[PDB]
Amino acid sequence: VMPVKLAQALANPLFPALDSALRSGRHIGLDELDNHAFLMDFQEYLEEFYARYNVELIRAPEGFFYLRPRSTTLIPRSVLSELDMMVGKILCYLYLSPERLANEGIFTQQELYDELLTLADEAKLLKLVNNRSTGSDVDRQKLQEKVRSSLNRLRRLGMVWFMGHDSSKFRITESVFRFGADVRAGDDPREAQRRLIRDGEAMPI
Amino acid sequence: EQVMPVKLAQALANPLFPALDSALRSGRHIGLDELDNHAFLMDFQEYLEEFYARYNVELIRAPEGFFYLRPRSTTLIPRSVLSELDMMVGKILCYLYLSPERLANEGIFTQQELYDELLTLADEAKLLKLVNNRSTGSDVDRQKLQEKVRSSLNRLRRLGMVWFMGHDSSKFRITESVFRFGADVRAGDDPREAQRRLIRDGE
Amino acid sequence: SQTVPELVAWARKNDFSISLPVDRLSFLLAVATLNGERLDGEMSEGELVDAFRHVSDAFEQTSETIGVRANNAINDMVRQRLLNRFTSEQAEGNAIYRLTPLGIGITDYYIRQREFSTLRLSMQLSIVAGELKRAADAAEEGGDEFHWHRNVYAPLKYSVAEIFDSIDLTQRLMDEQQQQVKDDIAQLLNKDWRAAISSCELLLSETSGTLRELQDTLEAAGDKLQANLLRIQDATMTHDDLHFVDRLVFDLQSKLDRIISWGQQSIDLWIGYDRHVHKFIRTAIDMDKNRVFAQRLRQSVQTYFDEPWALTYANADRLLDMR
Amino acid sequence: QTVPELVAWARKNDFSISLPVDRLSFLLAVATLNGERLDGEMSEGELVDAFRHVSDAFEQTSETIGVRANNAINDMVRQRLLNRFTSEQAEGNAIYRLTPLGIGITDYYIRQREFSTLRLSMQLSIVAGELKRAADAAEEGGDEFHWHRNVYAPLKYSVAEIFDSIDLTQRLMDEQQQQVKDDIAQLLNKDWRAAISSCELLLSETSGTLRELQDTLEAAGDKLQANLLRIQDATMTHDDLHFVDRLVFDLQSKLDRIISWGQQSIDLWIGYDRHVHKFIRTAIDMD
Amino acid sequence: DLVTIPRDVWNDIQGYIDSLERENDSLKNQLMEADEYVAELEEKLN
Amino acid sequence: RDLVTIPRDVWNDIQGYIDSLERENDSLKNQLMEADEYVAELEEKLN
Repeated sequence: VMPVKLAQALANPLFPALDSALRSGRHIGLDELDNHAFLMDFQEYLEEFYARYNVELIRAPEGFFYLRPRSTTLIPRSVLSELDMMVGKILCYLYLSPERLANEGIFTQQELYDELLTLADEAKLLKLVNNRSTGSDVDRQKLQEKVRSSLNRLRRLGMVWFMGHDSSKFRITESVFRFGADVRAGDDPREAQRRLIRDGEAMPI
Repeated sequence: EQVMPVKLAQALANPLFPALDSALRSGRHIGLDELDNHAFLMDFQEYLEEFYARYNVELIRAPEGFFYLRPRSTTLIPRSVLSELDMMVGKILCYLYLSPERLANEGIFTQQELYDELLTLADEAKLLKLVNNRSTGSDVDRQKLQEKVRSSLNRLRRLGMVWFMGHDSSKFRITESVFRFGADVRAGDDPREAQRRLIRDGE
Repeated sequence: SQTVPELVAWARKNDFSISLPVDRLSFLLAVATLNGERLDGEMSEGELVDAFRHVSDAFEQTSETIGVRANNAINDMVRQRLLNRFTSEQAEGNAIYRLTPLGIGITDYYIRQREFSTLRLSMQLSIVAGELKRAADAAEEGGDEFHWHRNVYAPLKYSVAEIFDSIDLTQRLMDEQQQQVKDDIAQLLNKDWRAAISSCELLLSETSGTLRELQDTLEAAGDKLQANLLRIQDATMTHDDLHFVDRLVFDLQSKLDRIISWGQQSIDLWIGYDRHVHKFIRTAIDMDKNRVFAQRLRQSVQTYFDEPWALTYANADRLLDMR
Repeated sequence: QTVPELVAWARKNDFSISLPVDRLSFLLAVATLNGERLDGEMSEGELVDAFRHVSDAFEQTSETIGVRANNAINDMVRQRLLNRFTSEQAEGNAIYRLTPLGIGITDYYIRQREFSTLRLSMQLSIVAGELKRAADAAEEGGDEFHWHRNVYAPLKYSVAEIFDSIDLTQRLMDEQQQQVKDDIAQLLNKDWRAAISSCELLLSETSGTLRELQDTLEAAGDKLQANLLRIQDATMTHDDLHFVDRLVFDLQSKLDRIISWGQQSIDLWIGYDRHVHKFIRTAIDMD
Repeated sequence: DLVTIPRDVWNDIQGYIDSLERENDSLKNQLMEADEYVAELEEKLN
Repeated sequence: RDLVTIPRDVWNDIQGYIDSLERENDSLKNQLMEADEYVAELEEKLN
């Protein structure tokens, strides 16, 4: 009928919050002590259950959890635009910045924006922002607002915890390591990208 | 605590459940047509009413036999509200289902009839505001209005009120689930009069 | 939220200002060094001009305008009130120049390398304890107004507050030491990833232990000092003509309480930092022990646009509802 | 022997100070606010409010308040006038304090201190007691640790600070002298006849204070040098105590400077009084 | 009747509320300027 | 660690508030995209 531990866990009053949160994409980091402990105790049976939905449960080596739908899933999937991926990669770097340690892990969006413009080909972001823009102040401000919108979209997924009563700061969680799957392996990024596609991690765009 | 009632587990174990759960949480008005789903719900109604309560959601069976999920202000599952024009289309579909000609047509109607019904029994100015707040009242506006009416009909088909027939989208059949848009007119007067009054009042 | 800018208005009125670029600060430091090296404690204008000669040559300025440049710099220095001039009657235009307290403080902060040490704290602490015990005994004995003024009010005003300020300064030096260690840590990890771990581990614990010892001593002293202040307040409570001593006692109590709370808060902050550091090592220094991951990520972002891509995340459809 | 080493080092480290009127006003407001709160710690949210006050006082734009405030905080931290302690639980997630140089600056502008003989008397008494104890302990003699603790430590960590404070008090009296000169100029240039009496009063009071200071300092210095000579004679019996011998020599030199400063200042003051009275006789009374 | 929440969760909720409010306020002006641009283009075309 | 105690009648408010903001923001996103398409069509018409 049902495994004993699966039945016992399902009755746990903490379950509904997770069940609704995970199927909306939320990644679970180490911070949420109670939720993470619950998942640790009952990983096997939860994985078995969701596998009936035709969706997969993944625990990457870093220690987080996330839901990955397969081709024939019974719950839809979705992706995110290029700008969000860019912001995610930048966030991934800041986590690793050895000079950052003075900041204890708290950051500010001003640094995020300033750093970003040191890498991306200025126009190649402007075109995604506005074709007519060629470094004007107004379009720079427009991009400044677009990055905030992307960051809110990212937080909803669980990559960053906001802090304090002022939005101009935030904290990064270890779930950002996902954005590095491209460079995880030492082989040519292209074949690795196709391998990721085959595994279902990412779809080409 | 009481970990699990036997019947609750037996119900969750039925192989067909997962699709039903995913559809329900999408709000679909599971009805009689799905004889299997209807039977399964009939067997284990009360216990599924009990379980979903933890989500702060009421599993309500309407008088006419169909089932749908109605959450409260404190839902633990995200909820979204559809646009007004969708509600107008829903009400119009409610009216047609009562037409005596349904038996003659076996319930087969084509999008042209629905579009004409909307246009003739709906205010042109309100619709022109709906289609585009900058609309000039020209034809292109009416063509885009037809396009969005088609899109809304598709969304409603996703809700499960109506069925597409064969492999051509031009033919569809209505089911008894449409009353969710007519339960407000449950009074014993003429359905036409009640719907006309509601539409005149803007309700 | 209302405002109180009166002090700012007054300062804007008096035109207080400091302007010490690198060259002027080097000149002032040369003055301080030369003064420290002489046995007479006095400078003729010639010595100042020679020091400015050396400072100017160090920066490679025009050598034909040393005189007027130096004179204009020195006049403004006097204007900014760092130097005080004394017209030695034997040589006009050759006055004797001496530093003011502000200048001495500025120069000392740089030249006098003050390294924190606990023996200083213990000794200062014992001295203040003895002074306060004497003051308390004098207050309890009692006497006329002259007795009070000479034996209670003056000691507290002119000795105790000085020692408490010195202890505060010592804690500020401890702050600077913590900042140095932080910087050190940062750079040390940036040099090499796998090796530095040990060093880091040692550093952290050493600083924590020093903090603990300091805080323990401070509290153990504060108990008795507060008891003595209470004794003095109780002794004064009976006389209605000694409010000035009461205000001073209140100020001393508040200052000591701030001093004590400071150390506990700092220890908590250090524990947080420690934890942070540890976290960092576990999640990042085992994964890319050879630093390849970060460089590859840099390059991938740099050349990203050559082949965009996007990843996937489950997104269940939201529940539809009516009005 | 040439200086350039120190200037080269300072140039290498990029030491510098830059506090124009507005920034200095902000720093003074910071110090004044800090002086009042019982917590002893101030958050960024209060720093921005302090900057808002100064900004309003200077008729500056109110639309760039946050950016300008953050830039000012960065400038301050760069010059080493503040320390930044991250504290997520605090409003703004930051705690700010004053570094030793910041206190040394702000105290002199706000914490006004004027000279008083009793202060010096107390310092002389305490230092005399400490040096007597040190000389006795050294005369007792013992192991190297005995010196390191009971002899070296008092001399290095107690006596020197009191001597430096005595020097600072002398500098304060010098500042008072300068203020007196400016005050006499201001008074005499206003109403000559009506200001001469104040002129004479100021001169007399200044001279009396100077003479009393010098006499007190001589009286104390005799005994202090006696005890320093005692400790030196004691340590010449041991060849392993050069560490203490050099400190003794430096302390003697400091005392010599302190004592000669008083006499030089007194001579300068008598000359100044002579010139002032000649000025009065030749220009004031004549016209 | 009383709910207890960890400090971190409440802080996160408040920060997110403020961020969302700021984003919405900005986007309002963004739409306003876009519509004004459309209106100006239409007026100049005629 | 530290905790915050709140009554339900107050807690429910912020949960409603954030959801309303999210829905309004998404609707505005859609309307802005539609306006963008219109302006693009007008621009290509002009040129």
